Amino acid sequence: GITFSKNDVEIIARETLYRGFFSLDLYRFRHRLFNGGMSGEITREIFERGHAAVLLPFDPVRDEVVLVEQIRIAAYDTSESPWLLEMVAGMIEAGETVEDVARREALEEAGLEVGRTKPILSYLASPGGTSERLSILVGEVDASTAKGIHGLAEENEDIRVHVVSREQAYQWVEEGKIDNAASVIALQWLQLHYHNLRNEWTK
Amino acid sequence: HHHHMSKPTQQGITFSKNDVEIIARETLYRGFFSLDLYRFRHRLFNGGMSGEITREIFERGHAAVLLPFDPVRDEVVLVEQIRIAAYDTSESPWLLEMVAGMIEAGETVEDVARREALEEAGLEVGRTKPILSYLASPGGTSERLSILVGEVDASEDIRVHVVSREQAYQWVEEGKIDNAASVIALQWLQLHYHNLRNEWTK
Ligand code: NA
Ligand code: NA
Repeated sequence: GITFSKNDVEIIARETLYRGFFSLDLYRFRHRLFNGGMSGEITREIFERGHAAVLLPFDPVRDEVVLVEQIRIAAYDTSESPWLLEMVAGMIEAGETVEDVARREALEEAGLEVGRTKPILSYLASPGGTSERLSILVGEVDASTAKGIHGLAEENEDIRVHVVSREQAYQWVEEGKIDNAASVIALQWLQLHYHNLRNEWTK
Repeated sequence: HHHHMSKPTQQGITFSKNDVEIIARETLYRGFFSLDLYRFRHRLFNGGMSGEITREIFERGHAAVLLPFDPVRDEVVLVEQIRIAAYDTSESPWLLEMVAGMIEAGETVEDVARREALEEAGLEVGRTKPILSYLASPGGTSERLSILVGEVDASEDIRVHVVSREQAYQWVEEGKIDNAASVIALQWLQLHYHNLRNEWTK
């Protein structure tokens, strides 16, 4: 596997390029080379938006998944529609745990009370240009309690809940109808683990 | 009829591009990549339209990604290099990744994927098949990455690794491979490798 550590990097500076809702910084740095010595000075524009907790709501009794739908305008230029089917998710504030945030966002974004959880994976969304990390859990839910329109009018959020079979959700990944990283990763994980997960949660 | 709506089995998204009006896009920053402000209004689930909304969107183009798989040997090729943006949330910013590159003006996913396999990993690719195409993080960036699996014989400052498929997937499970493109590609491979090995060794 890997070889080097943070001691093998010199971050010379992080220079603010843009500050608004999100931020962009120019990282200026040097790093050790595989064949020895230090690199020249490298610069990269890095999009900074904090980090997220993500929850796949799975009903192991019914073999159903709860998805949320809302507009993500950034999807527009490359997608059939900017309304996407997604996992519940939210930012992790200072000092918070993934599990606390995941449970809260499930309740706030989709009205869901989560029972047990298990970790899926924690991933870097696109580390060539953004620092964002997202940590995914699967959360036990009763999919008869998933309903209604959600979102804070204070943040111009408008969210619909969809309850589908696991099989349908995964088929939608295969077909490209679900095609955002968090949901693809979560639903592929679920396809690899659902048998044992249902056993664990219906014992 | 609106009072006898009877499409029970129909599931999926609710609205189309005709249900949103993009009023303007204003560039907030443009260096190499850019940040645009999209100003728009959109239909609401309970009826009507929102007022004008603005969102900041990180614009960095789109990528082609290639999972290099040797179906004869059941091996995967990984490329290792520093990704400084990983620094704040990772023990090391050197990541194990799939080959990938930007799709430039007028280019196709397959051409870019094959080119990057040669330039980034020194690999000549045989057959390719699509894996999946995904939005990296659509709440803040437009970036789409389109993954192919490419048939290889496994025999920037980059180190090329050749590992068993089993080892690569174990590294996903353990968190040693933890970037979206590689996680998605290797999960896909775990779900499809029996069929892919049969298809490519026939
Ligand atoms: Na949320
Ligand atoms: Na590349």
